[PDB]
Formats: sequence, structure tokens, C-alpha cells
Amino acid sequence: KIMKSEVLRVTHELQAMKDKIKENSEKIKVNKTLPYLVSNVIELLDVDPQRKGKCAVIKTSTRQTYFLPVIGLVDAEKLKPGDLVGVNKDSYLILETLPTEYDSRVKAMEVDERPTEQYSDIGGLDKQIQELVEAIVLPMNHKEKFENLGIQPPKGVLMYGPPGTGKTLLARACAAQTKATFLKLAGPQLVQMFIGDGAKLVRDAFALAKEKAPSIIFIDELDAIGTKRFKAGDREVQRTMLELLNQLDGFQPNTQVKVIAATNRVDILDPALLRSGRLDRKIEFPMPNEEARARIMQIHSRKMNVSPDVNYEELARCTDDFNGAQCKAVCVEAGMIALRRGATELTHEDYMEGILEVQ
Amino acid sequence: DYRKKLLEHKEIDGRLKELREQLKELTKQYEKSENDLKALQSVGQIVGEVLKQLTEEKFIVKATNGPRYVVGCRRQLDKSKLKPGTRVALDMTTLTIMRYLPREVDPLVYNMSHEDPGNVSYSEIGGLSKGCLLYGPPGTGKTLLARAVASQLDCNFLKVVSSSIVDKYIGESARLIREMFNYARDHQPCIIFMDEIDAIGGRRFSEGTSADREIQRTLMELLNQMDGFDTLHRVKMIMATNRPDTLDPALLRPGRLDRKIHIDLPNEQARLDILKIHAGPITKHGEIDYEAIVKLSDGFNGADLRNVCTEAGMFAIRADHDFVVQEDFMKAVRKVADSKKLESK
Amino acid sequence: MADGGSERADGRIVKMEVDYSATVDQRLPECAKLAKEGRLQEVIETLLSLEKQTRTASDMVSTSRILVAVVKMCYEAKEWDLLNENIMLLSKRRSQLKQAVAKMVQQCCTYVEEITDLPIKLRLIDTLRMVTEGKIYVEIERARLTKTLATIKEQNGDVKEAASILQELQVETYGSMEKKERVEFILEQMRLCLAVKDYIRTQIISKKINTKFFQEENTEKLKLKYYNLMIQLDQHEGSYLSICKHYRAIYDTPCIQAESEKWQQALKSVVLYVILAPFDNEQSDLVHRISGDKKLEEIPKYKD
Repeated sequence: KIMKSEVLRVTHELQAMKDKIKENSEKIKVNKTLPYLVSNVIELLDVDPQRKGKCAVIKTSTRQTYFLPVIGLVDAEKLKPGDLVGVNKDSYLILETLPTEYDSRVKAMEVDERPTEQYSDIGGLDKQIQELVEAIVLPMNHKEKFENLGIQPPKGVLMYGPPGTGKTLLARACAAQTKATFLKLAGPQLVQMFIGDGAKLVRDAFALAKEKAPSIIFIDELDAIGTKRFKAGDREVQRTMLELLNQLDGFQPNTQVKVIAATNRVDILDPALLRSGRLDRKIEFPMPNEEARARIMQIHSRKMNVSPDVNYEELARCTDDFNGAQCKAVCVEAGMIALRRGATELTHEDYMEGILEVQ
Repeated sequence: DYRKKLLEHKEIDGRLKELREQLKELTKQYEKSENDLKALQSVGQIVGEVLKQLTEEKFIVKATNGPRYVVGCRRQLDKSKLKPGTRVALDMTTLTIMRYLPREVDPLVYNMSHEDPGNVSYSEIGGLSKGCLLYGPPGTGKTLLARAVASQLDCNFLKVVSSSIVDKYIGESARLIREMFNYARDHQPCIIFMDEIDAIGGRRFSEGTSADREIQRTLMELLNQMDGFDTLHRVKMIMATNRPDTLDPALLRPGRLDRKIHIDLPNEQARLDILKIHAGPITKHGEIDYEAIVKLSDGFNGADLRNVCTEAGMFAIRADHDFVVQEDFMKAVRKVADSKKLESK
Repeated sequence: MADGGSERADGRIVKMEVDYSATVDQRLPECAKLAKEGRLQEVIETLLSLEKQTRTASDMVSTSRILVAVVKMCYEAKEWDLLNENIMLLSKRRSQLKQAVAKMVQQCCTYVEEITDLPIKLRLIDTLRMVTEGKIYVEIERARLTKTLATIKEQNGDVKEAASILQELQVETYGSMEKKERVEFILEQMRLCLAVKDYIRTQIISKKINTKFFQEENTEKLKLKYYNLMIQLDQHEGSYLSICKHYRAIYDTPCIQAESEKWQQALKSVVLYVILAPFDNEQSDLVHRISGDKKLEEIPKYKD
């Protein structure tokens, strides 16, 4: 062991390095304390002919352009044309880069932490919603098993069906089970007055989904803008829409946060929406029958003082060709006039009274 | 007694030599921290532009902010890059010149930055042994092939999206056909991809409106630059689409689309090969039988065959079993594939 | 759908055993409309991979025992695109055409050794005009027929076809990507050049020879032998400079083959290119590429 006796000197040199890094690593707090302003960064690779070529183009908020190479600490998500970077008074070096927003009108579209309703609020849809509950639970907790089996969850699920069925409050009810950040987005929001806004909205959606923590982005009314016209505004929505499909087709690292979509009608079906990353999960959600409407209306009305003498035959007969949110409006209306009816207990005539009231 | 002390001392020496790797690896990063701290000391540089040069040693610079200045020549650099018309950089002190600043553009960063890695994808396309037509029979994977060679070399990443010929304003897209195809004629190597051409492939059977007439006019520029007065012997275009019925029979002339590659799974060896490359990282019971999966599958989609096989892995993971028997493969590829036949209209 | 022509195919091969060529003339209207119909792209491929074997099988039966070959060469020589003139929608197939021409050159390959000297000159003079009339091919069979005819012209004593083979070779080498076949067929450039000895033709063709090729994607087992066979007529036409850039690249020849015979040729010519090297610049640096080799001092000419 005489040859291994020199390792002690090496360990003393290494622990001496750990003893001497406290000062030069301690000045990181006083030099990198606070970037006083915000400056935009534009990446531009240079060539010096080590003597290697590496540079970047800087633009300050006060419209002043300077010169500086690519510097700082170990960069992994950096080197992109972003904003909100670290900068000193006049040295103009890059110390702390963090991606920034602005145009808060799109950043704060729907800031929801978690909803209140859960999946146990409906009745008679487990045979078709269980695939989605699995498709949101197993890709969140069973990421370890995805390497033994080599499974990548799909990113596009088509939640299509007739309107009024509750395709938004139910997907939100499953978003309560996702436990991730919920972020809504409307179809018509892409149609703006200025040019090129849809690119900023799409790259913003993948900017918060790509940059932020694992979240949930549910969109709706996609059919209202998914028109395949052959000037035209829906062809501009083909520029933005086909741009989004290009970001769901040309991006293999799209294994991150999913993009859930829902269409209120499948009349104008875009044929280019078929792909593993695109809307491949096509589970048909038809109009609930009087039995299913009595189930979702019973579980949605399990909180009000409902009379126990309900055979569901009269309401089952009156509810003809109705939807889920329509019976939800009947439940809410019953909870509205049942107050002014004097009797604190919900009666049986209030069902048809609400059906003929709002419809 | 003596023979055991050599092995025991070899074990003490082993656990003594197995602790250096936990420090000597991160000490390189710790020293790299101070290397960067010594690399961030070059600060205070500004930019400028050169318009007119009077003296060979000292010339006039034009700053971005608007005020103009005059600078000298540094003893290190030479008069090669000092010629006018090249954007350079300056310093706040003495207005010296460290190096120049090569110009660029905004979309040029997008056209010169996207790169897709992966060299095995060229050999993962399955048993598949001036323009190419990739049409849309019941079989997919054209994006995996075009992006497989494109991910292999492609010599560039000149991707042409079918949504880039929108031209919201007056339909003068000829500046973009001649601009981009003029870039293809300028750069000696060039490969062009045209994915989802069915949207811009209107058959103009009836009287088209102003929105259709401009797209068909861009198709007239395509005619005038494919079989007009301009050859395309060196450049190559890849027309990908979805339905082989509305593919502009005027453009279906064999002068442009020489061969036809039907993206399908006809051969048993191609379906078995793609099934094996998609069945790489999957684990399953020792009982293997792929001839039933390949035999029962008739005219299906490749990437959707991956989605059906992984869908059978989800059907098998519903019962949270680590091992996966091939019964759920035959019955889940069977039933789910029959659902794809139902949704194959 | 090819299901209609498949029964006519597998039934036609059974019914067509002893019948003369008149029944083929009765088959001409049966196959004309059969080729006109079938707009399907991938379905009729079997019909075109069966009917052509029925008509060429009947050609085999007709050419089996007795053959005049006049009406045979007149049928195809006069009927090429008769079915392709009524169809306005060209299906741009080019899938059975390679099997068509390859099967025709295969049957002509089985009939090309010794059958009858009369029809071979008209058949070959017909197919070399079909080379010009084609204008679209993989450039394999078009070179095959003219080089297998040129080999006969080598012993025939008629070297007038050199302008034909070497004029058509330029067309048969541009427009496609050929790695192996281009080197195997490029020897015809300097094959008949010993009989032609045209200096301007040599100036056109090492120029067209060394366009883009250094080492890779071309394996022959004798590559160096064809190198010596290609930079020897340029030494015959040139005087000294032709070998200065050639003998500097034959240093890998002893590494590929046995070094026993390299002393007489490689280590003999290792000094001639540097003796004939220009006195301005190449003599100064080219003397260091051979210095240091242990086999150099063993030569008695090392003192020279």
C-alpha cells in the first residue's frame, strides 16, 4: 500500500480547492446581485479566423446596440433570442439569463391554478372518459415505466362532439385530477387585427408549455377556426394553424406538456390532423340520453335538497335531444327559483318548469 | 494468512482508489468557473458600420445609435477585413477595433439554425429499397423518411412549408417563388421539401375566386419554372400530400414527378421490419409471434401502427403488469386497427 | 383491376402452347384494350407483370424451333406506343419499363451468342435507335447493347463505330447517379483509343474521366491496373508531364497487392516523376515525399 500513500496529498489538494473556492465563489453574490435593466439578446455566431469564433448581438431597452461575445456560466436553455438577461452597469456582460414575457394580454390569458369540480361529478361516461383519465394519470406518474416499454404519450387528443355537452367543464374536471397548471385558450383569440399575431400566440403557448413546469393547456372551439378553404381569413388561420401543426410535426422534442383540444362540430374536418403528436385520439362523445342526463343531473344536483320521490320518468320523458350543460342549466335554474318558491326542498315540477323556462 | 492479506490490501486500495472519481470530475467544472470568471473580463465593446474610407490606416465608422466617429487600425488585424462595406466592432476606450461583426437577418436565423440530429433514422425507414411525389395511400411515415434523410445530412434544412405562400396582401408571391428558387439557383446544393401540398393543390375545376386564382397563379409560376424556360437538373423538390386524387393532374406530368413512391406497408418484410424497429425498446414475454401481427395487418399506417402498438402497451399497462403478453397485441392491434378501419373513411 | 387480366394471363399461358403467330394477331385486340384500361396505379402492375410475360413467352415459343424474325422485328419495330397514343393520362409508372427492357435484353442475351447472323444486325441497329428514341432510362441497358455490340466490333475490324459508342457514352454517363457501372463502363473511353489515336478525343475524354473520383465508392480489385491503363495513353500522347502527377499517387499500390513485383515497376517509376518534375517548385518539395522510405535506399539507383 506504499504506492497508494500518495492519494492523501491529492485529497488534501482537493479539499484545499474546496477551501479556496469560497472566496471566488463568494463574490458571485456581490457581482451577480441584480441586473439593473433589461436588454434583448440576438444570437449571431461569429468566426475568429484556441482562438475560436463566438459572439452575440445585444440590444438594450433604450435602443442602444453594443458589442459582446457569448459569455457567462454553463448554458443549457440559453443562446436563444430572448429577453430579461443579466447585465451590469456599463460592462454589459451576460450573467443571469431568464426567458421573459411582456404583451401580458396573451401571457395572462387564463391564469388558473386548479379547478373545483372533479371527474366524480358525471355519470355514465366511464367507458369513454376512462381512456382519458388513464391518458392523463399514467403519463404524469408512470414516466419511469415509459423507458422499459419505450412509450411516448400522444400530445393531441380530439375531444369532439355536439355542443352543449360540457366538453370544457369535463376536461377541466379531469384537469383537477392532472394536478398541473391549467391554462385555457379560445379559438377566435388567434384572429387579431395586426399581422403575425397568431405566430406570437402559438409560440407563446409553446413558450409557456416549453419553458414552464409540466402544465395542462386545454383549448376549445377549434372547429370554429379549423376551416379548410380552397383573400380569406381562414387561410390566415391556415398559416397560424399549419404553423402549429408544423410545431407538432417537425419537433421531435415535443415529448413535453400535452396540448388538449376540443371541437364542437366535425363538419369541416381538417385531414392533416392525423399524427402521433397531432389529434390522433378521436373518442366520440355523442349527446347523452335521458338516462345519462339523469345521471349527470343527479350527481350535479346531489347537493341541493332534492325530494326523494323522484322516479326520473317525467324528467326522462321531457329531456328529449338535450345536452349536458342544458341539464346543468336546468339544475341551476331549479336552484334559482326553488329559493323563491318558499319550500326549501326541491319539488318535482321544477324540472319541467326549468326546461320550459330556459328552453 | 499471507495470501489473504494481498487480496484484502487490494480491497483497501480499491475502496481508496474509488473515491477520487467523485471529486476529480467536478473539480474540472469548479476550475471552469474561474476560467469563465477570467473570460468575462473583456467588456465595454460597441459596434459600428463602415461607409467611406479615406486613409488606408484610419477610416470613418457609423454607429448604430446615429452619431458617427473615426477610428484607427489595430496592430493585430490586417487590411483584409478593413475594406468598406463590412460591419465591425469598436471599443469605448481609444476606439480600437477588436474584430468585425458579420451581418445576418431575422428569418435567416431560422433557415440556418434548425438542425435535426439522428443518423440511424436513415436505416429506420423499413424495407424500402427533378421531383418526387409522396402521396397519401393508407400508409404513413413520409415525415419520418423525409426527416430521416433530412436528419441524416440533407446538406441543409431548406424546409418549404405550404403555409408560407399565404400572401395576405396583394398576391405578388412571385417575389417569393423567384426569391427562394433564386436562392436555390444561387446555392449550388439545395434540397426542397413540399409537405401537405393538397391545401395549395386546388384543381380549379369551377370558376375560382381571388383567393384561388393567386394560388393557381403561383402554380403557373411553378409551371413556368419547371417546364418553362428554366431547368432544375441539380435542385430537387419533394411534394408530400395526403390524398392522391386532387393532385393537379396538370402538375402530375412525368416531366416533374418522375417516379411515384406509395408510402404503405405492402411487403411482409417491410411491415415486419418497421414492426421490429418500432418494437425495439418494448419489453414483453418470451413468447414472440410477429407473423400474426404482420399477417393480420393489411394496408395500415406506419406511425399509426406505432400508435396502435403503443396503444396495446397502454391496454396492457391498464393491468399494471411489467411483462406484456402478445395476446393483448393480437387482440388490441386487431380491435384498435379495426377502429382505424372504421375511421379510415 | 388486374383480376380480369390475371385469368387471361394464367389461362393464356396454358391455351397458348402450339398455336402459330396468327393467334397472337388475334391477341393484339385482346391486349390493346387490356392495356388501355386499368387506370389503377398499383393494382394493374401485376397485369403488366403477367401480360408482358405472356406475349414474350409466345415470342419464346415462336423463336424456339423456327425463326424468320422478319415479322417478329416488324411487330415491335412498328408497334411501340400504339397503346400509349390513345391514353391521354400517362400514369408515369416507369416500373415495368425497366423489367420490359431488361427482359428484352435478357431474351436477346439468350439469343445473342449464335443463332443466325441476319436478324442480329437489324435487331441491334433497331435497339441502338431505341436508345436515341428513349431519352429516359437508368442508362444501363442502353450502354449494355452498344458495348456488347462494340465488343463484336472489336474483332469485326470496323473501328468506325468509335464515334458512335464514345459519342453516346457522354449521354449515357450524365443525367443519373452511377457509382459501380460508371467505372465498369468507362474503360470503353480508352479501349478503342489504341485503334483511334485521336489526340483531341483524348483531350475531351482524361478531362471527362477524372471529373469527380479519388478513392471511394468504386471497388474493382484491379483499380490500379485500370489506372496504369488510363494514364499510359496520355503518356503516349504527352511527353513527360503526364506522369508527374500520376506516379505520385501509386504509392498505395504496394500496400494493396504483393510488394514482390512492385520493385520492378513502382520503385522504378518512383524516381522518374521527380526527375521529370519541373525545376521551379515541385522539385523542392516532391523530393521529401519519397525520402525516409526504407525501400528507397535498397534500390541501386538511390545513389543516382
